[PDB]
Amino acid sequence: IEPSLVILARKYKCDKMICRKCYARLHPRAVNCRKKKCGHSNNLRPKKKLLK
Amino acid sequence: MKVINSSRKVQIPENVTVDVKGRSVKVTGPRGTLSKSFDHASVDINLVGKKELTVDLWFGNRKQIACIKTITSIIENMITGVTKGYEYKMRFVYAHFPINVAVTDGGRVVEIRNFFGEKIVRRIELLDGITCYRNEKAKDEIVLTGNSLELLSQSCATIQLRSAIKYKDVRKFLDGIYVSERNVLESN
Amino acid sequence: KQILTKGEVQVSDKERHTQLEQMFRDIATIVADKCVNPETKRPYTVILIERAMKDIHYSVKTNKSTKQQALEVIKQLKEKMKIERAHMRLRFILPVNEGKKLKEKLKPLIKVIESEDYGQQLEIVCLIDPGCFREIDELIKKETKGKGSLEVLNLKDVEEGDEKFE
Amino acid sequence: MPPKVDPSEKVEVFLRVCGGEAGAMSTLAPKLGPLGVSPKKVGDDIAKATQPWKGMKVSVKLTIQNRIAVPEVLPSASALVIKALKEPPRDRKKEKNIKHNGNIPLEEICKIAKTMRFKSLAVDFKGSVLEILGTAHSVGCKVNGKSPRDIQAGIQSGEIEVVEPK
Amino acid sequence: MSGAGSKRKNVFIEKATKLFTTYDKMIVAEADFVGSSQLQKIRKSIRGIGAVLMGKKTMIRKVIRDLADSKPELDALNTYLKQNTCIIFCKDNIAEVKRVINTQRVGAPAKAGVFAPNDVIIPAGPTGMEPTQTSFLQDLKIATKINRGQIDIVNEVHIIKTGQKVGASEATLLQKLNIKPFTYGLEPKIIYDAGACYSPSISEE
RNA sequence: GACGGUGGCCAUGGAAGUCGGUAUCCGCUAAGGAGUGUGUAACAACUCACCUGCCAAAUGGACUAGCCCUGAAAAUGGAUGA
Repeated sequence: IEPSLVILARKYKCDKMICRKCYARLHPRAVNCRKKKCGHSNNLRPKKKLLK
Repeated sequence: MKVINSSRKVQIPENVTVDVKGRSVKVTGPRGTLSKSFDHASVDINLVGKKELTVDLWFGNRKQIACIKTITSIIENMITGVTKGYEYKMRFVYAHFPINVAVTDGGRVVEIRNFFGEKIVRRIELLDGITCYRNEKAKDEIVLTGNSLELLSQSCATIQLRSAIKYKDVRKFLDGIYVSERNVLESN
Repeated sequence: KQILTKGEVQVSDKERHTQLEQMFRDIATIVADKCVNPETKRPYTVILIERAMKDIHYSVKTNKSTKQQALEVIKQLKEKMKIERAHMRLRFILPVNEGKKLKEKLKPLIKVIESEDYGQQLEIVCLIDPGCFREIDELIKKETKGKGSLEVLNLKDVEEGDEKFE
Repeated sequence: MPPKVDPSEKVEVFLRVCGGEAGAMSTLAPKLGPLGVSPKKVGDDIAKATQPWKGMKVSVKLTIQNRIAVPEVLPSASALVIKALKEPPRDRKKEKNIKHNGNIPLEEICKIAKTMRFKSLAVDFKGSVLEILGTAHSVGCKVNGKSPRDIQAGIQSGEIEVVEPK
Repeated sequence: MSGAGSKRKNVFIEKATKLFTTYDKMIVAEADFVGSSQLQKIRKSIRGIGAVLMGKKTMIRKVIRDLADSKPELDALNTYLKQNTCIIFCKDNIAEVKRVINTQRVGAPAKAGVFAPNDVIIPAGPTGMEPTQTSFLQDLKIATKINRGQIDIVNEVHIIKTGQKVGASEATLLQKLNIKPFTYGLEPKIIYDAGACYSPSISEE
C-alpha cells in the first residue's frame, strides 16, 4: 500500500538514466539524450539512489 | 525515401459515427464529440463505409511515413474515448504532511492546499471536456475521467508537476500526485 | 652544471612568496602531530596548539627535519603543560548489521586489535592511534551509520608514537 | 552413523554449520541456537550428536530435538560425509587450513550418502548415482585407480542401500 | 538459416519424429503453469513407463512420419494454436498413466496474466476478504457491496477457463490471501493414439 | 518455467547461486550458469542467462562514407557582398 506509493514516486523521479555530457533526465531504456547540445551521445548513467 | 506507403486502417464500431472533411476528422459517439485536424502532404484520409477509416500516403519519406501511424493511433484514441471514456486514477503521497486535495466541478478544477506544508492553495483548471471526482479509498486518490485522452493526460501532468517540491533532494521526498492507473476506461 | 651541483638555491620573486608560506606550513605540520589539552586525554584543534607554542615561543627551521622538530616542540610543552606525546587506545561498540561498513573504513586507516566479533552480541574492536585522531575516528562512524556511536577509552595512553623518539 | 529418525513430540529445528568439533572460533551460527531455545554451549554439543566426526563446514544438516533432547538424529548432506571420508580426520583444527582429499575407494559410501539427506530426492537412483557423486567434488578425484563417469557409468552399486541409508 | 542457433533446434527434431512411433498409447497434457519442482515428480513415474517427449511446435515436423500412420495434429480436439502442450508417452502402463499424472498436482494462488487452469474461484465474503484490504477494493472501478457483513466485490464462481488470462487485481487478491482456488500440474486435454484419438474426452481424475 | 545432487569444495560472528578463492560435473529435461544484478548478519523473496507458448515475415549486429547535428567562447552593429 505504502510501498506501492513509494515505487510510483520513484517511477517518475528516481529511476531515470541521467546522461553525462548534459545531465538531462531521460528514461530507464535510454541510449541517447535527445538534446542538440549534448549531441545525443551514448553516455548514459543511472541516477543514483538515496544515501544519508 | 519515396517508397509508396500502404494504407493504415482503423476499425470503427457501430456505436460511433466518424465524419471527415478536408483532412480533418470528427468522431461522434454516445459519450460526446471529439474533433481533430491533421495537416500533411498527399495524405488521403477516407472512409470505406462505416466500418473502416483509411489513412494513406503516396510516396512518403521516412518522416512522412512515420506520422501516418501516429495519425491512425490518434483517431483510434478518439474513437475509444467517444464510446468508452478514459479514466486516469491518480494517487497522492507524502510521508508526513497530509496533502489536502478537493475538487470543484463548478470551476472544473482541483485545488491542493497542503503538500509540503506550503500554505499556497495550488490549483489548476482541468482541460475542456474532462472532469475529476473525489473518489475515496482511505483519502488516497483522485480519479480523472474524460473523452479525450490527450486533454485528460495533460490535466494529470499539470497537477503532477505542480505537486512537487523544487528545492534540494528529489529522492528523499515522495511528495506529489502521480498517475497510477491510466490504461483503465470508465465502465458502460 | 657546476653552479647547479655545488651552489645553493636563491629565492626569486615567486620563491619569496613560497618562503613566506613555508614557515606557516611548517608550524601547521610540526606542532599538530602530538598533543592533548591539560586535564584528561582528549583531542583538540590545531589553532590552540599553535597558540600554546607561540606563548612558549618556537622558531622553525628548514635545515632541521620536521619529525625532529616535532620532538623539540613537544619537549617545551611537556615541561609547561600536561600533554600526550604517545598513542592512545580506543574501544568501539559496533552493531552486527550496520558495523561492517564502519569497520572497512577504519581497518586501512589505523591498526585494529582485540577484534571480538559476534552475531548474538554486539561487535567489539580496539584501536591504536594518536591523541588527535580520536575525533577523526568517532566522527566518521556516526555519519556513515546514521546513528550514535559509543566512544570509550581502552587506555588513556599507550607507548610508542613520539615517545619511542624517532 | 546414528539411526535415521523422524520428527516427533516437540520439534525444534536447527541449522548447524559445522560439527566435526563444533564451535572453536564460534563457527556455529550463534543467532540460530538461542532463537530456538538452546544455549551456545548446548548447541555445540548437539552439533556433534548429528555427525560427531564427519561434520564439515557449510552443512545442510538438521539437528532435531524431541522434548528438547537429542533423538540420535542422522539426516545430513551427501557432500559432507563423502568429502569427510576422503582423508578421514575432520574436526575444526584441520578445517581452519586447506587440505587435499584422499584418492581412495569411495563407491560404497556414495550410495548410502545419496539418500542420507532424504529418502526420495526426485532423481534417478541406481543408474547414475556414482556419476553424480563421483564428480560432486570436482577438485581431486573420487578414486585414482578408476575413472569417474567411464568405468563408473555402467558400473553401479546398491539396491536397498541406494534408496535408503543405513 | 535453418537447424542452427544456440542449443540447436535440429537436435530436437530427432526426438519429436523418430520416437513418435515407438509407443502404444499417448496423452496430450497441458503445461502452462506447473513448475520444475512439481514437474520432476512426473518425470520419474512417466519416465519409468515411457517418456515425456516434445520439442514444442514440432508436430509440423512430424509430417514425414504421418505418411504411414496418418496422425492428427490440427484435426484432433484442441488444435494446439492457442496453448502450450507436452505429449506424454507410455507403453508399460497404459491404464495407470491417466491418474498418476494428476496425483502429482500442487495447489497455489494465481499469477499475473497466467493462462490459468480449468477452475479459478476469486476470493470473496468474510473468509475471502479482510477488513484492512477494503482500501484495495475501493480503489478498483468495479462496485463494492456489503455481503454477509463484509465489504466485497462479490464473485465466488468460475469466470475463466484454460487459455483465458486472469485479471491482475484478481491475481493480487489471490496472492494476498490464503485462498488456493484449484490444484494443478500436468492436466490431460485428451487421450491419444498412434494415428488416431483413443478418447476425445477430458480426464482430470 | 528458470529444478535435483547442493548450502559442491575453500575460508568465517555471518557469506547458504549473488563480499571474496578455485574447480565448474552429473541427474531430470523443451530448458534451466555450482549463477547477471536488487536484496538479506547469511538466507528467503525478486531479477537475468537459458528454454518455450501467443502473434506471423522478416529480423539483429559491426563497420563504411555522403550531407546534417554536437564538439564550436570576445569585445561598436553585421556580413554567402546585400
